Amino acid sequence: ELDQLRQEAEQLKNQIRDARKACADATLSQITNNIDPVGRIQMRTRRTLRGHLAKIYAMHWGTDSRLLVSASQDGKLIIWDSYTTNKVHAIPLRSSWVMTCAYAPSGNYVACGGLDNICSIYNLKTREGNVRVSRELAGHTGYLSCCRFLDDNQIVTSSGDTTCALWDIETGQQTTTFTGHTGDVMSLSLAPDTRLFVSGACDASAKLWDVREGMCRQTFTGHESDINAICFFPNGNAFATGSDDATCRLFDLRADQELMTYSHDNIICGITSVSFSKSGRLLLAGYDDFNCNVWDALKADRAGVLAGHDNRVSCLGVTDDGMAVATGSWDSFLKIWN
Amino acid sequence: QVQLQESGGGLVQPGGSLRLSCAASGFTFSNYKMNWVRQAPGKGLEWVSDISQSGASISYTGSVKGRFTISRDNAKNTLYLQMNSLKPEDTAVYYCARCPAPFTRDCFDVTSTTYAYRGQGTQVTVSS
Amino acid sequence: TSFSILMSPFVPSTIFPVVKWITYVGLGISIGSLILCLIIEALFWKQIKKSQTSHTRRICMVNIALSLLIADVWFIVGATVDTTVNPSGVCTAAVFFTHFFYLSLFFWMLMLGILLAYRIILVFHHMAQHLMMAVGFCLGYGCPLIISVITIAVTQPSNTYKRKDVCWLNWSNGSKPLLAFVVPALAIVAVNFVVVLLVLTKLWRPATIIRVGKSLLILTPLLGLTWGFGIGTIVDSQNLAWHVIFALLNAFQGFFILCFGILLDSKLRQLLFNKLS
Amino acid sequence: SAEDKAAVERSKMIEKQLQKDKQVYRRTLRLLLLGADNSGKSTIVKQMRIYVKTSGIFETKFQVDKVNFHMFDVGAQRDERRKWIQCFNDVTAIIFVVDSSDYNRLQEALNDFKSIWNNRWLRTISVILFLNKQDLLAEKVLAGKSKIEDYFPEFARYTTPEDATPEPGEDPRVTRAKYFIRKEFVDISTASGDGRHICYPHFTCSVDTENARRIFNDCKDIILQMNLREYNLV
Amino acid sequence: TASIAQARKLVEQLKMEANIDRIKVSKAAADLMAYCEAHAKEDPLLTPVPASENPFR
Repeated sequence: ELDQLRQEAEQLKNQIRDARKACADATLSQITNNIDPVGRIQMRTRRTLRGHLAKIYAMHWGTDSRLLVSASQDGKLIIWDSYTTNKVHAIPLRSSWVMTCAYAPSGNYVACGGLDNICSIYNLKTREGNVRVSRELAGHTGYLSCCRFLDDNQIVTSSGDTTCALWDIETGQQTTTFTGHTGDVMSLSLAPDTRLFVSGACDASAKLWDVREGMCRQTFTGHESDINAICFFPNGNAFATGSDDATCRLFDLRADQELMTYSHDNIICGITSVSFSKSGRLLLAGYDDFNCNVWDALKADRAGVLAGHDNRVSCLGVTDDGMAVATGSWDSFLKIWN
Repeated sequence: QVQLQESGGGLVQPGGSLRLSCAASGFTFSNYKMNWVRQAPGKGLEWVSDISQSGASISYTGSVKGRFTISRDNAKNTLYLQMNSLKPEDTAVYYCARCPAPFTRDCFDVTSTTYAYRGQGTQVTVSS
Repeated sequence: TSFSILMSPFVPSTIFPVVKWITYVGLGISIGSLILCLIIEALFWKQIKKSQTSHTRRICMVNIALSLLIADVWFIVGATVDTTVNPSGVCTAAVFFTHFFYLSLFFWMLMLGILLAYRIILVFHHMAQHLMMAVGFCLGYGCPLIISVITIAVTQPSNTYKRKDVCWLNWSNGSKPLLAFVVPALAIVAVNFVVVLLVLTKLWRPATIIRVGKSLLILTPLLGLTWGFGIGTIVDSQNLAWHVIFALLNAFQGFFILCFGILLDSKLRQLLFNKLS
Repeated sequence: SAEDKAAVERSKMIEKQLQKDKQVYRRTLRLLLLGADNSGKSTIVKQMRIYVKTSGIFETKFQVDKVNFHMFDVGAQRDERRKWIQCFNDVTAIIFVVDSSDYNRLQEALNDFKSIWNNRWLRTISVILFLNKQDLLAEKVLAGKSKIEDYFPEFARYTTPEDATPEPGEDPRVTRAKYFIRKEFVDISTASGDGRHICYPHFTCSVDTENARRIFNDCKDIILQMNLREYNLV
Repeated sequence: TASIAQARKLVEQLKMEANIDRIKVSKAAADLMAYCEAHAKEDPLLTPVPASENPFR
């Protein structure tokens, strides 16, 4: 009977909420009310990079902290050196509408995807010295939003057909499918130890997944509209989310609920990208009013503004040693800040 | 959590009148634009009426002009629809709908593909 | 020291105190205004290089402003050097540069006009940036050099290149070098006039009078239709305001440009007022 | 040095190739095609030729008077469209195709047009509006079994504008009906009264051989308006 | 019978997620503060470095 099942679901949800309320004895503000502020944080552009002909959708830093990749809505994928502002590679694409990029931890491969529902894996170290397409992965029933490597042989993807997948590159086939969302899936982030990951999915819900088994572990709620970005805290025990209600929030995985919210009364636009700093004290967010903001993760205050762009800001990244911060917008320029 | 819940419905003879109410929980009520939709036996999802944040902009469909009225209370968080002079071609299931974003004047909220911010619905039957 | 002697073969002295004062403040304001313009065109250069059209338009406007400022300062220099002692030295050199730079001004305006027509008639067309810049700079600063040097070489040895009482070109019953400025100026207005008509054919689509008036009020300072009033200063004596309307209108050229060319724009105003705020 | 010269050489070669690509990119016009299931955008695509499973997008290319056109159709996607629709904020034009022989699938078309008109990322984009199935409308109106007044009451108080231009050899009833249907869309278009983009309406059929020329002329007008706005003459 | 199966799956999932060991919020807050204070003298975007060791200037 449908009604009996729905009533049982409602009862279980009430039990969940009562157990969750019973586990909150204090707030983050009260504990963190006896520390020192970080003060005004000022940054300047050190390098500016040119060459694209249309808007940019994604960037990704390398593991040596010197090279980076970038993808634009005109069918090109460029690999740059940021110490000298040179160009090391330029690759043309087959479909221009591209929405994601990734850079393998060993420096050998790159990947991309978009509105053609296909993931393309490119080789960068051929014997002849020329870039050629090494593999194409097909089987999704909607466009691809993000993709991130694990090693040179395994890769995880998320699409707007409500599902996520894990792929074996050499054979060419799927190996585990993650299903259970309701709307589209917009972002994902991998754990530092590469045994779990988190997904945000455009129905005001977030989920944590276990790679080696294929089931869900926890779900978190609290936002009021679509979730657009996600990332892990450096120790793998927290994560931050941003949405289109103009709010960021922080979630913890052991207490299983929400701790702190970042908002203001003058902010009436959405959020496009989030990222942490090396120690976990600075949280950097990108907005649709042409500039980026810098928050303090324990006091819930604002500490800085980065404001040099002309159009919507779309991508943001911090290196693996803390040195530089790179941002990219819809006017076809990247910028590097320190 | 986002919750929309409906109340009022049932069986009415032709020429009757009745009133449908909807209660909302989990978001700021006044930043949003709201709509009514309905499903008839053997058809798709239609559109009936819509109202804006303050209440000064209202719009209807062709076949309900002169009979149905839309109302919005912000202090008590409620959406109302008043139904007069029913016809047998109004028997259906009725849902309320919220737009996906705040501070905006467009919608994309009739889809069958399990649109998230929609209620469960109430049944209205008009027969002798 | 009237501003009308550029086009005037002969001036009636009855109105002498009427004219001078206008000039000697007019030019003044212009200089200041033009300076401001240049600064702005260098401050926002990275935020205005979007498409080809904005690029070419900005090139033409900055060149017009620069040339006007230089010619004005030379007019001041040559308006306060006495020829009662030195019949040569400065009062020849100054003459030359005055001529040159005024000619440059006019030719740049012609470029702007032609460009606009190329943006209405042939809508599906494209050329390289560098070819356009090359042709523009070779026929904008190129023809004035030829005309100036030929004039000075062909006239100076016989010594009929300067007037007697003021430092500017002469003409009296013999060699008439003044035509080497009046002919190549008027016959650019006659081109630009035609261009204006074309634009009003595309804007009279149907409150329309407001749109057409504002459209006619932005092009007149830049394409230089005011200078046409000198056609009566060459062919009259006093009439009404032939020696005073010309001064008042043509002296305020840079002020008009700064009032309409940059401040009445939409995007640049937003960027400037955001930077200021 | 002796290992930095090669880097500059590679950068120079890459920049040369990028210039050759920019030339080709900036001379092609990109259009987006939108419609519904009962419309005939498939037939319009099939007639615009000479003038992998689970594939997500389709492309078609044609040439009119030595100008190139690219046109994009959306294939295997879900029903919701509020995320990918943003990838089209810089196309020259949208082409909206509507069937006009239903009387009960027209309100949905009106709502979809009204939603495209007012979106934040598509307020500088112009629309070319096609209304297919004119023969069916003519037959249905002359037959007289179905009445438009059951769905749109205002048709009971409508008269053809006296300055109309009916096609020769046409019953006045068909003129009344089709002019009413056109007025609905134009009223929505001019309701905002902004003046930064325009609607261009037309009437077409199943086998007609003039659509590409119509698109050509309308795109010409769009680009002229853009150029004039660049010069502040508006 | 899609609705019945969907409801069964939802109920099984909620039963699977309703019995999980949890801790207080004070412990999580303490751990976050301690981690932040352990790695605070090596964070170059919060404690800047001299210009002779910066690779970007």
